[PDB]
Amino acid sequence: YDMPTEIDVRADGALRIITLNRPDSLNSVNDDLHVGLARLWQRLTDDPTARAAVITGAGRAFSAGGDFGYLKELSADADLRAKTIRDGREIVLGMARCRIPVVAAVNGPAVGLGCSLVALSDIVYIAENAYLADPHVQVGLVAADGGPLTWPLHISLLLAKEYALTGTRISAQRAVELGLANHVADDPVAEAIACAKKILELPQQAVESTKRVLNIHLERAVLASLDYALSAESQSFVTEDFRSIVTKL
Amino acid sequence: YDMPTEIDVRADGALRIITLNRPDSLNSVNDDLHVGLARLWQRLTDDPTARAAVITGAGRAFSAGGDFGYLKELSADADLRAKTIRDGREIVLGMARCRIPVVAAVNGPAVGLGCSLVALSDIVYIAENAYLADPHVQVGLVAADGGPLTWPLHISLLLAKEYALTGTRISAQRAVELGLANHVADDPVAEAIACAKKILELPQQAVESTKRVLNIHLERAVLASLDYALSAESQSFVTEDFRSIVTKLADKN
Amino acid sequence: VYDMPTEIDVRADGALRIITLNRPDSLNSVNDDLHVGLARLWQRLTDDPTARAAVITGAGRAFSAGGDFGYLKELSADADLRAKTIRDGREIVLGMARCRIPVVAAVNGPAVGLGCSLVALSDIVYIAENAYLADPHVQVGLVAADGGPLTWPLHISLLLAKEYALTGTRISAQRAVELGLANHVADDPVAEAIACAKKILELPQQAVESTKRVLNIHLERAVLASLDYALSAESQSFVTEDFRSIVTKLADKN
Amino acid sequence: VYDMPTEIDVRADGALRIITLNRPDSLNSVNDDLHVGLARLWQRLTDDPTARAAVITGAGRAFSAGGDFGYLKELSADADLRAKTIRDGREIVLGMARCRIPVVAAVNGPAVGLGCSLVALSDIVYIAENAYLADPHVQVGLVAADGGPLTWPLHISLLLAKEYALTGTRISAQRAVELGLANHVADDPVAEAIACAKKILELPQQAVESTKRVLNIHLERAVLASLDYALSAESQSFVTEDFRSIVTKL
Amino acid sequence: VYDMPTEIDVRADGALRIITLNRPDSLNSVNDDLHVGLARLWQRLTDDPTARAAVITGAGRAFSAGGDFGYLKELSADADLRAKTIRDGREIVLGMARCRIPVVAAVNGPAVGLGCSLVALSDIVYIAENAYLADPHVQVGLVAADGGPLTWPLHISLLLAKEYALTGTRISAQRAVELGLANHVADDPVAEAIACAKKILELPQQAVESTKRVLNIHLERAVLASLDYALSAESQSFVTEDFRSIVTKLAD
Amino acid sequence: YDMPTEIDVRADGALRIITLNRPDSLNSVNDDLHVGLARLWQRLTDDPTARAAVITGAGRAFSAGGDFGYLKELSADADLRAKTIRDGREIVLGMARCRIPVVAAVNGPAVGLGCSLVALSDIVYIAENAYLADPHVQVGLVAADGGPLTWPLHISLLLAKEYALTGTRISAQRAVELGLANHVADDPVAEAIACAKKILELPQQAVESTKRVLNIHLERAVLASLDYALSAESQSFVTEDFRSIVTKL
Ligand SMILES: [Ca+2]
Ligand SMILES: [Ca+2]
Ligand SMILES: [Ca+2]
Ligand SMILES: [Ca+2]
Ligand SMILES: [Ca+2]
Ligand SMILES: [Ca+2]
Ligand SMILES: [Ca+2]
Ligand SMILES: [Ca+2]
Ligand SMILES: [Cl-]
Ligand SMILES: [Cl-]
Repeated sequence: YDMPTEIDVRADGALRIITLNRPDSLNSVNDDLHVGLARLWQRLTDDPTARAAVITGAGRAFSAGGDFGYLKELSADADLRAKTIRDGREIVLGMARCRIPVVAAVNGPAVGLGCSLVALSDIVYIAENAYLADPHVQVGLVAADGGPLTWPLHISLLLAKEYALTGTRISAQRAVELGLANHVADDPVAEAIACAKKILELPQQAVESTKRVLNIHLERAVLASLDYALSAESQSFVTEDFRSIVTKL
Repeated sequence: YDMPTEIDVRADGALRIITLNRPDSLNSVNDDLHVGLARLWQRLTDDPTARAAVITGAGRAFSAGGDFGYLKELSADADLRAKTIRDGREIVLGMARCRIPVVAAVNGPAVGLGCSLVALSDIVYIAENAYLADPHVQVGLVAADGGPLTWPLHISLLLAKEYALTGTRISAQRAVELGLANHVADDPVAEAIACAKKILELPQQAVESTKRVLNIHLERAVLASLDYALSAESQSFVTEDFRSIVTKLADKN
Repeated sequence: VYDMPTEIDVRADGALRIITLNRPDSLNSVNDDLHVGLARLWQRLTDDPTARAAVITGAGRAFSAGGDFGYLKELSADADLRAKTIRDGREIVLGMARCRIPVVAAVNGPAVGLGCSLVALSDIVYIAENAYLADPHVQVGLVAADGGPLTWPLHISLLLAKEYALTGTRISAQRAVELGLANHVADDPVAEAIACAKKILELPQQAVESTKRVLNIHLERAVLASLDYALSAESQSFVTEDFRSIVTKLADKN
Repeated sequence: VYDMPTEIDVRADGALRIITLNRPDSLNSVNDDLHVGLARLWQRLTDDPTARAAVITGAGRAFSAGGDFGYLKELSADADLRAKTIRDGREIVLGMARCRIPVVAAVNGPAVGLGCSLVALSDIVYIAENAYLADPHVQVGLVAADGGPLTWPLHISLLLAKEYALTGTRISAQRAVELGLANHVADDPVAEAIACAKKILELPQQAVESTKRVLNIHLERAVLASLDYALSAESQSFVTEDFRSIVTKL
Repeated sequence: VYDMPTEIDVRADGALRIITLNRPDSLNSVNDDLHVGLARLWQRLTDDPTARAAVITGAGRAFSAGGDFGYLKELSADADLRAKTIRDGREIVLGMARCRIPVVAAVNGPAVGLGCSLVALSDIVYIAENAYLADPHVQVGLVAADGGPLTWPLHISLLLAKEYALTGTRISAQRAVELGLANHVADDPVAEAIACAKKILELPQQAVESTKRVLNIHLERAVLASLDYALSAESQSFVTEDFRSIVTKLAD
Repeated sequence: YDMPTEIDVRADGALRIITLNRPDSLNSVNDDLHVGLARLWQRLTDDPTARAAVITGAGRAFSAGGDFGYLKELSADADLRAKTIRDGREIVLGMARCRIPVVAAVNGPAVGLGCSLVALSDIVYIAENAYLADPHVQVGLVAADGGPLTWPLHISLLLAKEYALTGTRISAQRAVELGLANHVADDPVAEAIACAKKILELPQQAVESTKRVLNIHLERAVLASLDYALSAESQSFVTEDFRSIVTKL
C-alpha cells in the first residue's frame, strides 16, 4: 500500500492486518504515521483482493495519542498544520466511506487519535486492562480527530460531553457496557482475526451494502460538524494555552 | 381493513389487535402477509374509531422471517421484486408516520422483518425466552426491511453494525438492557393490551402529537438511507450468492 | 447583573455562575417570570466574558415541579400570553443549545416537565439519591414540547423515550445514571456539580468552548427538526377541552 | 376508477392516466370529497403496475380556484374535520412527493391555493397563455401550508417565494416560465402535456422512475423539514377570529 | 431607541419600525458599536408585541459600505474583540433568521459586505436604480462569513454564488432582480418598502408570522450547516498576514 | 499526477490545466479516462503547489459522454460494473471536496458525465455553439453521474426534472440564462485561464475557505441521494432495456 515504517499492513488471503508500528514510543502519532492513515483507507477500498481489515497496535499500546515532538512542530509550522488538517479530514472520511469491514483489536491504551480510530471501526475487541480516553481538551486542543465527533452515535450525549470535556478513562468493561466496544477479549488480536475471517465467508454484496446502510448515519453526523471541528483545532494549535502545555511535556 | 387471512385484526373498542397469522409457518412472510402489512398502517391512521394498537404473532413465534418459497420466487420474478420493494417501503414509511401508538407483544422469535416491526413500534413487551434477530446478511441479503436501518435510533451504532453483520440472536433480557425492548413479560400480549389500554384513557391530541414529535427523528433516519437500502436488497435478490443460499433453503424435497 | 427576576437567583463565584430556580414554596414551579428569565439567561451568559461555566439547581426540596397551575390555566385562556410563551419556549431550548459555557446540573430533588428538559439540555448532570426525572405533559393533556422528549433521543433509546414520554413514568437517580439521562448520583449534587464546574474552569478556554460546540451541533440539528412543530402542537393543546378540563381541576385551590 | 369520488375523474389510455379535477361549476374549488380523493390517489397510482404516467388538469375554465368557502367555514367550526383535513393534506404532499409515476400538469386556467400546490408538486408543467398561479392563504388569514410556498423554494429564489406567499401575487403564464414555476406556455396545455407524457412512456421505465426519485429526494427533504409545523400552524388559522371573520363574508 | 447606539436609528410608525444605519459620513460602514446594535436588535424586535413589521435602510448615499477600516485593523490585533465580533456575527445571522416580524429592505445605495448580507437575510428587497450589491470579503483577505454567500444559495444558482463570492463583482439593481437577490427595482425604494410593509401590517398577524417561519426553516437549515465553520474561518482570516497587510494599507 | 494518457494535466505556476484527451472519439468516456478522473481530485487537493484548475476537452467537444464499447462491457461484466461505481462516486465526492477552485471551459458538447463535471465546477465558461445534455434516461440509465443530481442547486427542480427525463439539449445562452453556466465566451479556454489566473492572485485562505462554505451545500445534496443514485444506475446496467439499446449502438 506504499505505507511508511510506522504502519505495517500484512496480507492473509482477503484479510489485511494493520499494525500501528512505533512500539518503543507506544504508537504515538507522528507526521509519517498520520499521512499513512490518511492514504490507507481509499487504497483498501480500491483493492478488490482486500475484503476485510483488522487494526491493532504493536507492543503495549494501541496508540497513546500525539507525539510530543510532532505536536510542538504543529504549533510553529503553518504549512505542517495545514497538511495535518487535510489528512485528519481524510482519516475520518476515509474510514467513514471505507468499503470493507474494519475490526479493531485494542491491545492497549487507545488515546486521542487512537480512540477515534476505534470509534470509526465496525467491531471492537478490547483487552481487560486497556482503556479508551481522549485527552485533547486537557492538553489545550479541540477534540476534532474523530472520537467525541463520533461518540454520540455510540453513547448518550451527556456521556460523550463529560468524557470529551474531562478526559475520563473508559475501561474495557465500561466501554463494552457503553457500546464503545463490542467484547472484552483476553487475546483481542486473535479474537479480531477470527471475527474478520468469519465475516469473510459471508456474501460480499450483502456485507458491503449493509455497512454502507449503517455508515450513512455516521457520515451525516461527520459532514455536520467536521469542518468546524478541524478549523477550531487548527486555531487551538496556535494558542498560548496549547504552546505552553506542549512545551513542558 | 380488508386484510388477508394472514393478518388478523380484532377491534376492542378503540383498540386494534394485530395478529400475524400463519402460525404453522412461524408466521413467516409470504406475499399476502407482506402486502397486508404495507396497507395496514395507513388504514389505521384513517380510521378515527382506532386510537391504539397491539401487534403480536399467532402460535409460538412473532415471525420467523421470509418464507423460503417467497424468497426464491423473488430471485426469479422482476415484477414481484419491484412490488416487494414498493411494499417494503410502505411498511417502514407507514409505521413511521402511523397516527396511533403501536405496542408490540413479542411472543417468541422476531426474525428479519419481524424484528424490523419491533424496531418501528412505540413500546415493546417481550417474552422471557423470545429473541430478536436479523439474519439477512447470513442468507445473502442486504438488511433493508427496517431493523438495522433503524437500530441506531435505539442502540450504539457499533452494536448495530455487529448484530446486522453476524445475525446474533438478541435475548429478551439483552434487548431490554439495550433499549431494543421495554419490558420482559410472563404474558407479553396481556401486558401490551393493558399498556395500550392505559394510553387510551389519556388525552388523544397529546398522545398523537407527541408520537409525531419523536418519530420525526425516525423519519429523518429512514429518509437518509431507505432508498439506497431498498435498491441494494433489490440487487441482493439477483446475486449468485443469494440464489445458491436460497435454492438450498427452499429445497424441501 | 443579568436582569433576572426573583424567581431566578444567579450568583457569581469568580468565573462560575450558580443558577438557582427560586420559588421554593411552589417547589420551583414554572410561572411566567421564571419562564421569561430562563428564555433570556443563556444569551446573557454567552455575552458575559467574565462568565466561563455555570451550575443550575433548585432552591428547597425540588429541582422544579414543572408548570404552575395558575399559569397553565391562564395559558388556556390568553392567546397573546400563549404566543409569547411559545416564543420564549424556543429561546430556552435554542439558548441552551447555543450557550458558550458548560452548564452542569445539580438535580437536588424532582425535575419534572420543563425541569427535566433543562436537565436534558445541560452538559454534565449530577443527581441526588432520592431525586427523579419525569415528564407528565401527556397525562395532563399537553404535548411534551418543552425540550425533554424533544432531546431524550440523543441520550437514550427512542423506544424508551417514547415510553417515558407517553406514560410519564418516574426515572429514579439510579435509573437515570444507568440510562445516560444523568452522569452521576451524588449524596450532595450541588457540591459535586460546583467542583466539576470549577475543575473545568481550570482547563484551556478555547478547547472547552469549541468542544461543547462540536458536540451540541448534533443537539441543534435534532432540535431544529421538530421544535417548531412541537411548540405549535403544544399551543394547540392549551386550548383543548381535555386540557381546559384537567387544568381547571388542578388550578382549583379554593 | 381507483374508487375516486365524482369530484375527481381518472381516465386510462394505455399506461397513461388522465386526472381531471371535476367541479367546473365551482371552478374546481376544493371541498372535502375532492380533498380526500387527492389524498388517496397517488399511492393507488404508485401501486398500479399498469399505470406508468399521469397528466393532471381541471375541468372547464379553472385548474382549481382553491378553497371552497363552504368547506372552509365548516372547517372553522368542527375540530374533527380539521384533524382529518390536516391528515389528508399531509398525504397529498407526501403522496405526490413519493409517487412512482411521472405527473405532468396541464394548467388550463387559474391554479389557486391548493391547485397551485399541485402544480409545484408535479414533475413537468404546461400552462395556458391566460392562466396564472397565486397563493391567497395569508390574505384570507391562513398559513400557506398545503404544498405551494412550502415547495416554491425548490423552484425559485426564497426572496420571491416569501413575497408571493405573503402578498398573494398572481404569477402569469410567461412569468411562471421565466421563474421556473412552469416549463412551457402552451396553447393547448392539456394536449401538449398528453404528448409529453406519451413521450416519457416510450422511455425505459426503470431509468425514468429512478431518475424521478433521485430529484425528488431533494423535494422530500425540504418537506420533511417544514410540513408538520406548517400543517399545525394552518390548523390554528382555521380557528382564529381573523379567519372566521374573513370566511364568513366570502 | 431599543437601546441602540447612535449608529442605528429606530423610528416607530404605529406597528412599524424603520431601522436606519446611521453613519452617513462613513457611508454607514460597520464599526463595533453598529455591529453590537445589529446583534441585539432582532431579539428585541421579536420581543416587542407592539412591533409587527420593519423596514431597513441606510442614511445618506449608501445602505452600507461594509466594514470600517479602522475597525478591521483592531480586529487584526485584539483577540478579545475578535471572539466578541464572532459571537455577535452569529447573532445578527441567527437573529435575522429567527426574527418574528417581516423585514423589508430598502437598498438606497451600495450594500457591500455585511450590508449585502442584511439584504440576503431580509424577506422582501427593494433596491434603487443606481444601487448595487457586492461582497469583496475575499479581495480583502477575509472569508465571506457574515451571511451573504452563506445565504446566497437560497436565492440564486450555486455557480453564480461562487462567481460573485470569489470575484467580489458588483451586482447592479437590474441584475439583482433578474437573479433573485432583490424583489423590485424602485425609483424611491424607502417609499416602496414602507408601503409594502404597511400592506403587510393590514394582513392577519398569525398568518404572516407563521408563513415567515415556514419558509425560513430552509434558511435556518442552510445556516446551521455552515455558519460555525464559516465564522471560525473568518476568525482565522483576521490573524493572517494577507489580511493584516491589506487592511493596514487601507487604513493609512 | 500518474494520470493516464486520456487525461492531460499541464502546470503553469500554481495553475493546473485539465484537458480531457480522446479527441478522435469526442473525449467520450472509457474505463481509463474514468479511473483517471476518479483519482485526480484528491491529488490536486494534496499538491500544495496547485492552487487552481481549469478543465476542458481536446478537439471539438468537451465530452460526448459514455464510450459505447465501454458501456456494452459494463452490461456484461460484474466486477467492471462494481469498480466503475466506486470510481463514479470518487469523481463526485472528489470534485465536491476539492480544495482548489475549478473553472470549466466548455469548448463544445458536454454530454452525460461531461455536464456532470461542468455542474461540479465552480465557475463555467461556455462557447457560443456548445450545449449541455444528459441523455442517460433515453439510453436506459438512471442519471447518476452527478448531473441531474447537482442541477437543483443551480436551477429550478422543475427544469432539472424536464432536462433529466427528456435529455433536452441546453444551449449555451439558455445555460447562462438559468445559471448552469457563468458566461458565453468567444474562446472559453482563454477566458477560463484568465479567470483562474485572476483568482490565484487573491488571498488563498479566503479563497479556499469560501469555496468550502459554499460546497457544503453541494455535499449535503450529494450525500442525500448519491448512494441510491449509483445503486440504481448499477441495476440499469443489467436491464434488457439498456442491453438492447447499448448493443444496437
Ligand atoms: Ca487532534
Ligand atoms: Ca394467502
Ligand atoms: Ca393471495
Ligand atoms: Ca428483507
Ligand atoms: Ca410544556
Ligand atoms: Ca390551505
Ligand atoms: Ca466579515
Ligand atoms: Ca452514468
Ligand atoms: Cl480469505
Ligand atoms: Cl439534514
